Amino acid sequence: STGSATTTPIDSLDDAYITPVQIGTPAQTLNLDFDTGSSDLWVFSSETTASEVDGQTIYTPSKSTTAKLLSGATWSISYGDGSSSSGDVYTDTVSVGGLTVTGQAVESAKKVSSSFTEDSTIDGLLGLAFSTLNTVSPTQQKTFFDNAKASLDSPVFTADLGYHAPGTYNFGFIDTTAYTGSITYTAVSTKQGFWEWTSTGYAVGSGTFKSTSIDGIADTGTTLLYLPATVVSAYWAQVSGAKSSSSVGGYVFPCSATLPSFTFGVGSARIVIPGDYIDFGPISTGSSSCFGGIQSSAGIGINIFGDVALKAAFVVFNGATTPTLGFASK
Repeated sequence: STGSATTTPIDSLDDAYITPVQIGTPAQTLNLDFDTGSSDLWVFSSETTASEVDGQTIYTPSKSTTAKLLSGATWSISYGDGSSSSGDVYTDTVSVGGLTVTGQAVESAKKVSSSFTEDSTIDGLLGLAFSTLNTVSPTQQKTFFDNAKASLDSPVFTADLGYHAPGTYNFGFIDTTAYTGSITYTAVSTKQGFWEWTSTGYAVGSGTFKSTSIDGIADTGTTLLYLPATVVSAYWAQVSGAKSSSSVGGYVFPCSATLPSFTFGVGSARIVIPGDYIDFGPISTGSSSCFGGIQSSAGIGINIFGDVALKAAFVVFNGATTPTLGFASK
């Protein structure tokens, strides 16, 4: 089998992407944030504290003839931005782009933190990291991809995120019309539960490539590109007036600037992030200070190849017995 679904930016900055997902019988369609950095499929629901729902579409398990309470199971998750959610668990039928999994764990939120409530466009998350990170207790549950894998034509999914435009998540096949050149594959460590890999270096604008190993994760659920302080300083030093602001929480730059590109290495191959992809707009409405799309990882503990990086590429998440990642230009 295969599936193919369009993913759409939630706003004019590409802060995140939503993909429609059918849950239950009859289908209830929710728009979920596909997140290769986590491993829980959780939804706003009829169980979510009413004051914490503000415009999201909810899953109502009592209206699904295929929903079953997973007795005793609870979940609770916290994300790198400090947001969080928790609740109980149902199994139900879940379909993405025509690919159907029966018995998928659908984690129903009883509580969500303020940032989720405040984002009316995201009805939940669909995790695509390794199932060892799933938070369901006392019986850990599998991701949608892990459950679908055996049925897929090939044990892969691909992320083709757009810049200020829709893109595509495909399951079970590699669309050879969706990228240019060849796909360069690179080794993955699953030891931390992430799609963790090592970039071979970077360049800033038209500058020379610096060969240096950068371990990090391919994370569709993180907006920005978080890299070591040395690399980020080298980038922003090429932008007149750019500075790190403790009050804002990162590097800012004059909105009048034209930003240089940023290149990252994948083996001997190179992915170029255009300068425009690094502009996240005014720090507050009407400001002439703009927020940068490349930020230091120094306070995180891991480097994160988030959407800023991934949307410059066609990305293969290869879930073969030994997983690997593939990157192509597009």
